Amino acid sequence: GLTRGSFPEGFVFGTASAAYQYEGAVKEDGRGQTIWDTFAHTFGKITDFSNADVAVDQYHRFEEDIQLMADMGMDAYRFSIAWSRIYPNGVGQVNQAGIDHYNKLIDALLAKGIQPYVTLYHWDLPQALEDKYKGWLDRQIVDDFAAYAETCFREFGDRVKHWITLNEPHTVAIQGYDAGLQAPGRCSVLLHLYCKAGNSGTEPYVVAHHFILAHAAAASIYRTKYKATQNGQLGIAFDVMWFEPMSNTTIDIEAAKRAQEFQLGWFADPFFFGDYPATMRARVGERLPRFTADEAAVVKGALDFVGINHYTTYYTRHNNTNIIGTLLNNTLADTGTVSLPFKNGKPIGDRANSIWLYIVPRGMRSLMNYVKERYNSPPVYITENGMDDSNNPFISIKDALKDSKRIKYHNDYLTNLAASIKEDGCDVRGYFAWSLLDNWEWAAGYSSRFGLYFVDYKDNLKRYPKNSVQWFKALLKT
Repeated sequence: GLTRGSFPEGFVFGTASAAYQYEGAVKEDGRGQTIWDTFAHTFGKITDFSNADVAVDQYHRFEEDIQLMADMGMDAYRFSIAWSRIYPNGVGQVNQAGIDHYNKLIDALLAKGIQPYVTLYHWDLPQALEDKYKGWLDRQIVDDFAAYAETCFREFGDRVKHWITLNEPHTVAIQGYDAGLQAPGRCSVLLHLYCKAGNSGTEPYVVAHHFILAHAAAASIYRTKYKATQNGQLGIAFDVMWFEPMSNTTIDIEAAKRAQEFQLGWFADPFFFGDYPATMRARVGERLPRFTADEAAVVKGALDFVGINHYTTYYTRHNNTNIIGTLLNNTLADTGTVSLPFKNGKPIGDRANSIWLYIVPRGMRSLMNYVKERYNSPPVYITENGMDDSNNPFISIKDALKDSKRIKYHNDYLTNLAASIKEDGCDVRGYFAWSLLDNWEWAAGYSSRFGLYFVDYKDNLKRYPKNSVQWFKALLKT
């Protein structure tokens, strides 16, 4: 069985959270409105009609939750800073209460021996910036994000040594601006009637470009002003499905590779090579922004580590858009691929609660090797891995705690991860389970339970340990 000894000395184990999904206290201590407050309070946007006004109240309950982490022997905790608690209006007046709050959280974690891994941007853009210039659509976001980042380096970098600037820019660009399923909800209305405005063919690429420049601008500030004295490191958490060819044909083998370049490469190729993947330049053409030479020089090498958010593996086949019909540009169409968890009607694996989450442990090992090979062995952290139970009102809490499926999931994915390190020479430095606590799963609301701890929403957010808590405790025992 797995032990700490199955991993390199110093390997970091943690759990992960995000501010909007956990904190609650949305109108407390000067917090400004975000695009997700707006989204959650708009008809049609959240499948279970819920919101995160309270969520799991980690804003007030963080000391309890820190104890729940320590109970397993966790080394670290990934949490995000809500930009709107620091600058309620995105720019302008600093909110001292926001600083005081995250200082309390950081100090409390460190006092328990738990290292903070801090995400600066986990999707909760101040609504003021959405109103001011449509947020990520405007180049101004780059300097505004970088200034916010700098304030965080200044206030917290004496203690915080591990920073994730952005969580899943791919998810944001696609879900926020192509599908319009996540905030701010924008898409080609001809493609999805529920959207109020947007353009699925152009906006995702603009947003992605701005994310890339925003990271680079924050990284330049960090390296020039803070890194020498603070001695920390900066990365990004990329959402990454593994892709296998739907058939053993070179066309589908190439399609799987291309799907990867459009998902991870879209961001990582700029950070490692200074430009977008050639396949994107070829297929997206003039809708794909170009870096200037000075921009490429700040973007290339801007990561200290690669955060990988990984859950699942799909099959990919080559796809041609219908030659007949009016073309409505969108990101999937641009890839020249279709990726699905089915081959000949047979699923690639068992599925968790989430309709997208298929259980394919080997994908973890394949992906680690891919990253090592393509990017010349950068340090990698698994910044998210886990699975969800349903929220089932027809079973007892006691039965809800019996998460043997999650135990098997973590076991199998970690076994693959350990092999990628020991056998394959992949430089993986740590692993964070999604998630500490059941929480608000964005548009899925409270219908999805990802936690190691069960949260009783019908009994003042009481935390109960699922069986996986004991499993992690045993694993991490020293």
